[PDB]
Amino acid sequence: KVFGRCELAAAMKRHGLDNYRGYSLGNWVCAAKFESNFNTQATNRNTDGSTDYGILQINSRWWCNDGRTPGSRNLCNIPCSALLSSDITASVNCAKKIVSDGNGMNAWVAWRNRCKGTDVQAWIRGCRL
Repeated sequence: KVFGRCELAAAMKRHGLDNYRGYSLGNWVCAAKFESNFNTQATNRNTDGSTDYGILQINSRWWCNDGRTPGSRNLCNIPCSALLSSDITASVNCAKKIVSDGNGMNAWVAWRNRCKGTDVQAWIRGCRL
């Protein structure tokens, strides 16, 4: 599913991400934009042999099981295929673990390259929220 920007922003707010761990909703929308371009089906195979899944590009080395990643753990306790669905619940619940794991939103490399320290309040513009 490819979300619309405010459609995703509403979905995320409904799942408790606005100011979660002090991070504005705009931070979350900016990261999903630069991680997956709002597409729930996006995957990236890394050289690691790991793959990033879904709208927030969660990695299979630590967070979800895809059964092809050497030395993977499954900290979110889900199959990585569940992170490819049109409903964002599984992705958001896992992202809530990842953001509290100790590097805040620095865990998403596209957030730190394109969103960190910018006016992220621009990503929520025109969203009736």
